[PDB]
Amino acid sequence: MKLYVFLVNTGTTLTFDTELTVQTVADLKHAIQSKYKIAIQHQVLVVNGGECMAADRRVCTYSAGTDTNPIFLFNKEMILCDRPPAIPKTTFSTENDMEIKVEESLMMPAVFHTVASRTQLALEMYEVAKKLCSFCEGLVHDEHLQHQGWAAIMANLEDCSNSYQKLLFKFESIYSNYLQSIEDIKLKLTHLGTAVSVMAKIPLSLLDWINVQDRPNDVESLVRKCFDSMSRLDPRIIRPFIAECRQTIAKLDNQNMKAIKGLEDRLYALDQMIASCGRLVNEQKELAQGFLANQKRAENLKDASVLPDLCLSHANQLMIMLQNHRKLLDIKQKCTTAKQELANNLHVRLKWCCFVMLHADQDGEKLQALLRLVIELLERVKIVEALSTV
Amino acid sequence: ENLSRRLKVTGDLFDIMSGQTDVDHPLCEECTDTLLDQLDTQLNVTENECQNYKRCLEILEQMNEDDSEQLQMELKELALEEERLIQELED
Amino acid sequence: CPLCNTTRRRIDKKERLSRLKSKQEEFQKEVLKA
Amino acid sequence: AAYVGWQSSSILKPLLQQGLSDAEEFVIVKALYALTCMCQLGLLQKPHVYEFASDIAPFLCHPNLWIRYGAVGFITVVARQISTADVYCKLMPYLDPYITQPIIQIERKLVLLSVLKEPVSRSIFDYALRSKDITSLFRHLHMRQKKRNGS
Repeated sequence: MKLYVFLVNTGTTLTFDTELTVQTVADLKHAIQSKYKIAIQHQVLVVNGGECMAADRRVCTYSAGTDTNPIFLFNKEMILCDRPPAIPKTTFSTENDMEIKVEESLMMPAVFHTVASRTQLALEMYEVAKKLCSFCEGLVHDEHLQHQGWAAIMANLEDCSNSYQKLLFKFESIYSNYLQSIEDIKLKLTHLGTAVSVMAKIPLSLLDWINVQDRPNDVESLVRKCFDSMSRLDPRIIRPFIAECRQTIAKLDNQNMKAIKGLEDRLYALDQMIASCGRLVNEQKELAQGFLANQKRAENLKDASVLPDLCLSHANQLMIMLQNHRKLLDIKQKCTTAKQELANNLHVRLKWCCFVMLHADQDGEKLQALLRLVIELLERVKIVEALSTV
Repeated sequence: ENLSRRLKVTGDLFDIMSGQTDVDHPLCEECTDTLLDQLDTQLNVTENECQNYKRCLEILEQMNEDDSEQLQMELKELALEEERLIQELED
Repeated sequence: CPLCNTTRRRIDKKERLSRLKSKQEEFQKEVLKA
Repeated sequence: AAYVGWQSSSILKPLLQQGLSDAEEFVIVKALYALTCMCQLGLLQKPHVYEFASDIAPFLCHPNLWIRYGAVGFITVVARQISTADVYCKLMPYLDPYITQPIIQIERKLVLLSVLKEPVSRSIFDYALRSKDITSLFRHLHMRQKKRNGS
């Protein structure tokens, strides 16, 4: 079992050998860096419908990494920069030779005594056409794999959103009832002024523990704590921050991005086109086999098959089939470009969610602060009520 | 001490508020208070989004919408003007 | 109480927030059109 | 900001003010550049977002060709970043301070500036700037503006 991985950031075919299957967790990252053109610092990969891979757990822990259930990869800088997913397709030397040969064959005239070379070229063309149809089938698979990486991205969005919503809505709703609890806190602040007066009036075994607790919670620090707690506790500070958190959520909430077009609806047409290309390759192979049978027929034709124009007919059929195949090669290259096309089309919603993520990352620093604040509120209520009783 | 009780209540209530609990515990005297308060904060967040959304809805002034017809008169006239300017520059 | 875990000192709102959210979704669609 | 500012983005916002304290007006064009750059990066925008929108609103006719162009560019970059109707409400009011007409592709900076009014003579305020006590003269100018809109 060799690792199967598609850079969900590209949703593109960049697999791994089993050689990295059992290596360290950072081994997959370094493989994407070296084998794939995907560095480490600005990169990411997580489990679709699961957690982002930790530094210890193996892939199968979240069972994935297969040719049909691989892991999803994301280049951090990819969205970090505008970077409409680059499709700087590797040297088309294969495609360039295919184009040159197809042009020659179309310009290739009828063959008289050149039937052997024509059949050799036709067989080479059929084999190359089959190889290209297979490459394009793998491309359509990598398109479905970009779709799977998009599913993984939606899952990761949902997950991170659930964590953020947990923390945020927790602090928020807690303050929601804390409103009346805020009146209780106001009564407690009256009692706090009273306790300040008492402490002024009370200069200085359980008492030992209380005083020890007093050492790291000095009087001025506690007074400043209450004051700032109220001030930033300005209810608007939440309700406006409430609108803020809702906005971060929404920024995450780009419904149309996921429901792009029913990506399966177009992936079905893509698969049908791949099937048509495979059928064309099979027809080309059938025509090459017919060409071999026709070479046999021409050899045996010295006596019983003396009808004329056989070599010319063979050359013409070869040229016609070559033109037909080159035609599909056009759609093949069009899909090669549509790779980067849909790549940028996705990178759009990608950046949408990612910017929502960074803004909600500031929001989550604020939400950790809000936790700390609500904690301060309640825990101080209890412990500082005790300490202020004096 | 109570923080966990409240926090757990908070987390549990939101979890239930998320729709992950049974309708029985709601009758809990503590449950109902959070039930209203939880729904209170929920509507509060709904507003936290909706108020901002509505703010620009009017702020999306139709002035440019009026500017849309301006191109119709602007477009052909500026085309003629640019053609004349090109001819003048050429001469 | 089991949801209370404290001494015995003694729904539709979600639907209202949801109607508000539906209006907010209409507003977001309006924002996209704008 | 590429990989260090998700939450410290505001920690850069203080760096934002510090750069606002920068000396070079060419450093100011670089500032508008890095402005658009963060608008891409983000993670502390909303508050600083509207802050920059308002601040530029007067700086709109800024007479620094480098500064003016880089401002229109950071403006288009922000229009991408925040985009949405948020652009209209937050900036287009701030944008009204310069746009002679609402004729521009805000996704573009050249047309955007074309909408904006011609930048004022920076030289005139600079000779005005060249002065020393303009601070009180600044209050006098505020009073004159109130004369324009006031009593």
